[PDB]
Amino acid sequence: WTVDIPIDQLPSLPPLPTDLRTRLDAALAKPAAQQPTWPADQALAMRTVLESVPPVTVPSEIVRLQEQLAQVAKGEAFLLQGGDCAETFMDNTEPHIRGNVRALLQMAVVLTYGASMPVVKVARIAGQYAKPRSADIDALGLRSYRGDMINGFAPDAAAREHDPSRLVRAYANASAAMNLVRALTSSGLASLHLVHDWNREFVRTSPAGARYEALATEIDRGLRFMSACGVADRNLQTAEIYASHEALVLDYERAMLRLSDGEPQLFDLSAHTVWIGERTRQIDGAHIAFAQVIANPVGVKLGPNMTPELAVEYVERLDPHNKPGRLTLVSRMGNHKVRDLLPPIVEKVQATGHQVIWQCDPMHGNTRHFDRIVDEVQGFFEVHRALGTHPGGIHVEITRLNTQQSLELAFLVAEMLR
Amino acid sequence: WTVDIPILPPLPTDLRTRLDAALAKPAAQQPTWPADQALAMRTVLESVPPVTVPSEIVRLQEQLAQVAKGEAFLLQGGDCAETFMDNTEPHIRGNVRALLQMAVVLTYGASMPVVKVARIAGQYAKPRSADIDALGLRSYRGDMINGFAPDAAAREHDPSRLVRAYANASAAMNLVRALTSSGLASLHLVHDWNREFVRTSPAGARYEALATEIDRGLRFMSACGVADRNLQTAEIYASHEALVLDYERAMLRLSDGDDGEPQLFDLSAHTVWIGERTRQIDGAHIAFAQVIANPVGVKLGPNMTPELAVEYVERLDPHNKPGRLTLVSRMGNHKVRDLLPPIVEKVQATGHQVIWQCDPMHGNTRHFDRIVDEVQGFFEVHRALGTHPGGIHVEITRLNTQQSLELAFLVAEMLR
Amino acid sequence: WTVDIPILPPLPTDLRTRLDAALAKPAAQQPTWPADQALAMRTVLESVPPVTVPSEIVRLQEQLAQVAKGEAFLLQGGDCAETFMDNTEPHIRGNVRALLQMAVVLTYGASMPVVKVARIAGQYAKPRSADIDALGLRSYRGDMINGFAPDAAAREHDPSRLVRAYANASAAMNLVRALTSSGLASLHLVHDWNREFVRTSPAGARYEALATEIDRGLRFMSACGVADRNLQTAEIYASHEALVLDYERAMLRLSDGDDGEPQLFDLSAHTVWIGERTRQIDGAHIAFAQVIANPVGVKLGPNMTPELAVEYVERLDPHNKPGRLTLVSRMGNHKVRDLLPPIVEKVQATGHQVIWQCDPMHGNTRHFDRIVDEVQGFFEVHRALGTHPGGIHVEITRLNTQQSLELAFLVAEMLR
Amino acid sequence: WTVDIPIDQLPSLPPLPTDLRTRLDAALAKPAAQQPTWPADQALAMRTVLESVPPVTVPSEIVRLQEQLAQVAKGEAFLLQGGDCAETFMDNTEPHIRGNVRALLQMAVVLTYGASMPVVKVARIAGQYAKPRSADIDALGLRSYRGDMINGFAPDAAAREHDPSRLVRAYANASAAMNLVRALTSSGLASLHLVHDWNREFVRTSPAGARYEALATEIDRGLRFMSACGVADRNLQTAEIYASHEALVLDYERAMLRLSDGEPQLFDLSAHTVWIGERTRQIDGAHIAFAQVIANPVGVKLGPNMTPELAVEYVERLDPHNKPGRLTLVSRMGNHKVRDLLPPIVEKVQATGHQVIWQCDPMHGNTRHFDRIVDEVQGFFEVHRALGTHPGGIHVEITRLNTQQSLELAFLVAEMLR
Amino acid sequence: TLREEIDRLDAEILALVKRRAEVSKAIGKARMASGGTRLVHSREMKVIERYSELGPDGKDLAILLLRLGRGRLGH
Amino acid sequence: TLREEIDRLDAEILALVKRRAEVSKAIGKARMASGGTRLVHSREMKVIERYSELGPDGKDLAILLLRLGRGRLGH
Amino acid sequence: EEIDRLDAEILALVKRRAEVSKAIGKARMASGGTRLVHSREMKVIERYSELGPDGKDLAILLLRLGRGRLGH
Amino acid sequence: EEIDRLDAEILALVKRRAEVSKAIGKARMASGGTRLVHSREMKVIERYSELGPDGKDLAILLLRLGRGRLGH
Repeated sequence: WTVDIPIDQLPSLPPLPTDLRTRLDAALAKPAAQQPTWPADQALAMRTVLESVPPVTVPSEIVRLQEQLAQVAKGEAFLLQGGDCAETFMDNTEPHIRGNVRALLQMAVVLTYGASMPVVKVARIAGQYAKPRSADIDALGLRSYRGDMINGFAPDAAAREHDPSRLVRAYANASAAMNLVRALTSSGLASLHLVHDWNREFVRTSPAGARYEALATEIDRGLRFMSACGVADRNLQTAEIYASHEALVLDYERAMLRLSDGEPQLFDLSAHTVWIGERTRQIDGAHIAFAQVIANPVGVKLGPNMTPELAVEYVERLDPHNKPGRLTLVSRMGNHKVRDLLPPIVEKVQATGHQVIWQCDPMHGNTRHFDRIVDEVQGFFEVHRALGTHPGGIHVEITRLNTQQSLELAFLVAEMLR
Repeated sequence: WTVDIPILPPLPTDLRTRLDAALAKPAAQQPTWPADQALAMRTVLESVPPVTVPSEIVRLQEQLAQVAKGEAFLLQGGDCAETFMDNTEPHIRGNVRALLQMAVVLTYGASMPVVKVARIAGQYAKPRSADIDALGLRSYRGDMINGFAPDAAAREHDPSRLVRAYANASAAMNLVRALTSSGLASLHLVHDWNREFVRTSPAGARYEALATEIDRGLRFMSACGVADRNLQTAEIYASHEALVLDYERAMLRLSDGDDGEPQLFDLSAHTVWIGERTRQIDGAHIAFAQVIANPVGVKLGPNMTPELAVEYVERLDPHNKPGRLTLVSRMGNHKVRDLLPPIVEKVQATGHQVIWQCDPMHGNTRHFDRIVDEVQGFFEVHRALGTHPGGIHVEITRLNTQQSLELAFLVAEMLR
Repeated sequence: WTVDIPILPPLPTDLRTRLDAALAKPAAQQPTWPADQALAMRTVLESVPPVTVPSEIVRLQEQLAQVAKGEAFLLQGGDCAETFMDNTEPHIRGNVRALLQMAVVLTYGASMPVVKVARIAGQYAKPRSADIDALGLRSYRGDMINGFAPDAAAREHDPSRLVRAYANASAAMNLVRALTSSGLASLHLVHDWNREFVRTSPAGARYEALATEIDRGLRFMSACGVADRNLQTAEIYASHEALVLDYERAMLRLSDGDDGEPQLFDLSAHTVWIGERTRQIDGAHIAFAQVIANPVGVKLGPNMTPELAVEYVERLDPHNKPGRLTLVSRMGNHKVRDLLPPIVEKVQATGHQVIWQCDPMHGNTRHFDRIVDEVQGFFEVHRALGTHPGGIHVEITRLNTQQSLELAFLVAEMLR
Repeated sequence: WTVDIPIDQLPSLPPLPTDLRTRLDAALAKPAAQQPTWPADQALAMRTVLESVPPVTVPSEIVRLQEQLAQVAKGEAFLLQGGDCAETFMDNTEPHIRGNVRALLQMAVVLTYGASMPVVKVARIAGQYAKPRSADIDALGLRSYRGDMINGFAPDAAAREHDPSRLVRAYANASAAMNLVRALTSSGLASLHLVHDWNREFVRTSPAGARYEALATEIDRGLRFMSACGVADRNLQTAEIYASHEALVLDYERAMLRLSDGEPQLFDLSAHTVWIGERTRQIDGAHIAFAQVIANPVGVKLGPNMTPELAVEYVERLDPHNKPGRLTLVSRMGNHKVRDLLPPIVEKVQATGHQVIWQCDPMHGNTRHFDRIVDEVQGFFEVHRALGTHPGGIHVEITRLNTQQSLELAFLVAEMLR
Repeated sequence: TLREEIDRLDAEILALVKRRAEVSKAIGKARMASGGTRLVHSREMKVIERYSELGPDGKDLAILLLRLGRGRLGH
Repeated sequence: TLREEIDRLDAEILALVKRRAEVSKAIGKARMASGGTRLVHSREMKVIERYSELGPDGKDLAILLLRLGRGRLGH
Repeated sequence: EEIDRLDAEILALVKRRAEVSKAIGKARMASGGTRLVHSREMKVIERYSELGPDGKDLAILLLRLGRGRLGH
Repeated sequence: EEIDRLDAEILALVKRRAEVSKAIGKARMASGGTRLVHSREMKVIERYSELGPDGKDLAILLLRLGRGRLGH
């Protein structure tokens, strides 16, 4: 059983300025890989609804993130990006969102201690509802599942058809999630000492706990020292978790564009930051052109086929104003390749004079699974130490790694940061 | 055009019994849609992310306790009715700004904190005295129930509007949270709007002295070393009339309350009130209010007796928790001075500490003068009894935004 | 009765050369005691704990830079002359209270920070135009030099008074620090004294509106969540006229200054000034001021020319450091409007940024009206030129405490 | 060569209230050990000067110390008391005072980290100018040196005569010192991370540094974590160092009495807290009677001849209102005796229901010297662990122990506090 | 003699302001006796506009006259 | 008709206040021409005491009359 | 005080374990494997738990000498 | 992987050093001395500095097993 919810067809706000729309329209005339195959008129109808809904994020938050990412780029902070590999509407619930917020804050406190510098927390949340696929036919002979913004997971033909109403369903889920993320990060749950009590319960009940007990205890003593010196929860933070997803479905991202400033600029207000995946980063494609036109900080996934030359081209396209932290280059080479392939990319990019964030994705390129994940982050750190560059952050998927494992990874990366 | 949606641990035994008993009582003013369709929609809402969280409701209760004790003032206001159509960022931003503007004026005049409660993220249902309106159509009952369009088809009660109401509510709340933690919620940026109002209003000369005094107070704060980062982030709470019990029961969640035991919280809002037409003492709405942990209000009109007011207090604040209950006086300007004092005296003699809040709209010589006269009479009642004039409840549509600002200036004077 | 006292790394070569050259210049108004006895006393003072520390002087310089740039106001005041006899806790506490009271009023009126500089912990020497007074006795030159008693023996210049001055100064400073970090320095406790003054003064009705407005501003701060713990601890700086060069040179200490290189700081005070009778352009006092890192002031009377004022600025602020130099106008109320503008214009054209401070006492129809008229004329001069009226320098004895408070209210009005 | 400085004979302020003076006069009719032998009329003259001088401390600071000592007594903070064994007028200079302030702050940051709770910092400063002596004739055949408030150190007859003008000379030195202590504790010197940089320089250059490097590094990482979480110097503290000395010369202490409050009370404003030494703690003596009448927190030195019964008598005399932290009992048994002698004292006092502070003085009762000092603090901790009582603080003399050693001791006591 | 006029000119202002306070109170009672409201917003703006000729201070004088006329708001 | 009187009563107040502002300015010029000070503190207290009969608001009216008379302080 | 001899021995064995541990790391990497292997570090830690709560600290210190610091 | 045998040995020697160290502590205390002696802990630390910067950490851990935690 399903229920139909009428999409309230409501009055338009003023259009975006004609000049910015001309630029956007030129950008989106470029070919776009991995796009849903729904009819353009239905897509247009759904975009028109989304053009007037309240945004998920607001410009001042994106400007603030940019400033914090500038510090990461300059070697004075570390980026933690993490969360669900794929969000689903079915699991977009309070316990699931709370679990992810908790895990991110737990990772961040360990990483802050190890890094001795602030950690910017970016969730894969409130929009991670679309993925590419290598084949349009899966192992059951069905059209491939492309995420809940596009079609249904259920193994049947009707569910797998590309349904443009899922654009509006994605927005509703995204804004409801983000509302809860904001509520949670402003509560006492997000208190540093409450967050770390969970880390100590992890050490106490995990089979691998003895490996992390010394560091968990050291962190606890740091927090108690803070408190003994008169530092209260009352003053700190309050916790800031930013929203990100892969900018994949351009119908959604373009509908969520809003105007803000010194000059008028388009911000993508579906998220704070977005990235462009390995299969949609064509240099002359629509995704890269779109990232070019928006003010948001952006990331590009770089795999083993990456050349240092193409990497410099992303820098020149995506950071033309030389704004530190505006562009993040996300390495996902595989633990066996990262030590060979990343260094010449890093050297060439560093010689441009631009300040990107170097972030490690140890999942997408990868004896045992966890050991390979850890080995790629290790290899990533080794490359940056040798080159004198900043190992700027990690990008991890929780499902891949479960929550307990991602927490272990934070402890091991904390040790690497020392 | 439609979106398609394809359709949990048990309550403690006592909470289930009490919730069931409350909802079995007669409920006035309910939509007349089919129970099976209602159940499908409630089932969807039972698993969605909440609009508010328990820790915020407990914090509101603490802040409202200060109002009840005479140490803070309650400002409640916003749209008379939110509509899906106007649930847009410019509209939401305008309401947040107006409430913040009114709050800064009222804080200065009260010389004490102001609790800010918006009619927002849920104010989608209204009661009607008649089911057939002046056009011969079934009455518009708000966007949670039916459509405003003057045609029969649009007026049919549509249970899918429960889910639409939630989507609209959570989207608005998300933005309210974003806006209140942005730099535009800064007190000095907020009061620059009040100063623009004084410059451009035709009545501005009446308020300029006070707006200038406030500005000098702000600049003084800053000259003493107070920065925006040093202040508390602006807090706007969400409220609406708890009218549609299908919606409120679907948004119930279990959490540990202020005394540590598991309690039911209505997570559709921080606080809700029960209106004149649904406050039957043995009805579902009052019984429902008795099972939830949220702070609540009850509207009291000109037929209220001191004895019935005490009964509401004893049923709704049985543990004597200051701030849990607000009594919202709406008597009309010609009646408040005569009818409110006996109610206040009887309630005060119980030892319970309610918030006395003035609703100068619904009981009401030009219209603005009547609205101001009721609030004036409300302050006189409390001054004479030695009790606390605790707050105001205003609606913007009739009072427009400019008038609601003028009223804040006038009430700030009364608070002196 | 007497106490008995039984009698260091070298300065950088350049600082020794410069210090020696400054002190070899002619010094007006110096005590006439024997050099060998002076040397013994300076030797004692060379090893004592300082009255102030360099980090505080550097912080004062930063805060004075804000005054010079038009973003803060300087309040300087306290006893016309401190005496050993009245160097008691009630007297010191009274002065700290009065200065804090004046500062809160002036902050509110200025809508910007007020830097508080007391004449305290060292104001023990004064110049005299005549060496024989009206009783035929050698003139009393303050307790650092001789005694106030009208007899010849008490008027002899006594170099032991250098050590007594230090003991009195450090004891007073200790208490000033204790008092300014106590709860009584809280803004709201401070302004309760202003409100008592308005209640009990015969002129109170003139100031009640402003005192009430200030109180509402304070209560507003508090209603917005600002607590005393959240504010900056009250900072009162120590100043006196740098008159007796034996004392000032004995209190010099070497420390790294604002640019990192070793500098000489006079640690007898945070800031010092040079008076009308000792400001000879090629004399020891000005040359001494050129060697110390402390912020300094120079008194400018009615015979000041625009060209000589520029010369002081170029000698005393050679690195163009805003706030390093204060020019203290004391023209008399009948002359300030005519004589100050050419001085201000010429100095402003240099590109240096001095603090312009009004001393309405020493150039001056009842006496209070003349004092107020000079400050009034000072504000008019600056309003006309577009320059900053930067501060006031007042003395309590003649102006009493109640009058000095009234003057703060009147100047707060001028600052609006 | 000396210089005579006339004592300005200045006007009196109002006398203390007649009722409090009647109580004080009754107290001071009791016999007082170890008092200077100067003439009563000269003493009276000097006291009269001191009765009208600005105080060294103020009542609100003493009330605040009391509140902080109440937390020590309740097991929620730790007391660090330390400084010069004896202050001299000759060494009462900026470098010497700064050195002591620095050392105390250095010790306190290490101890806070180890304790995981606030440390109350009490200097032996601004008044520690008098000591008792066992014999009135020293090894040179001269009258014994009793400290600069009483006589001169110089080995000659004239210097050794008891000179009541030294009461006023002591005050001048005390107030000048306290002025500098206040200035220093309000500067950036007192910043936690600046203070600990000195600790790291200690580890780096001390021959015993390797013993303390792990803990110094751990503390550094705690501070950097604080800073990374957004905690600035701007908000913390500012540092509070309290003044103490042995209340020995009753002419000085009585002259420094001032009135404050709910009822009128005498505060000794020569210091924040004072103690009564082993040789002047006669239960029916003037020193204990004086401590009875003043509002200040007080301490009593307890040596190896102490009985549990006499210790309860001090509690009943000196804490009649049962105010936690008003009374500190300072153990100085010797490392060889502390484990045997302290426990029955602690048990009996604990059974009164009063809440004293238990503080260890490991100096005055004591293979090698440093090992004995450490062993007594160790023994002290062992006694409290076994009894379930709070090891409340330490009282150390810097000269005994030099500065480097006292810092080592803080690291070792920090480890004991874990 | 100009000082002598200001004395008379102040006595006359004081008398008229006293009279205005009575006449204003009287209109208040009359409007309330007839079922109207003490305060009427449009009338307060008329008094303020009436004193605008005095400059910026005119509106402050007006508001003061309204306070003598009705009373403090909330009381 | 009481409303009609308040209209007249306000016209007369406005006229006298305008006249007082002129006469006050004139005394100011005269005292300054003779070498005196614009403001005289004792005289301001006399004006304030003179309006005390109006109650607490009397002193506010007085200060307003002094502001129309001399001007703003500092200007 | 046997006991400097006992320290001279454990020092020699600790130095040797570092040599052997590095040799294992070069072997696994030369054959196409990861330097660190999580399950082997848990085994070294479980081995020393007989010493009490300080066992794991010794274990982790022996791992540090063998496979170096993480991130370097 | 010799190497579990190497771990089995150093474990045995570490356990034995704890036994001997306690026996020294009882001996010194029975003869009227202090449990801890600072100069001896410096000697144990200097002994292990050949292992590098982790030497002192091992040394201090061996002292902890021998003479227990400070304060307990």
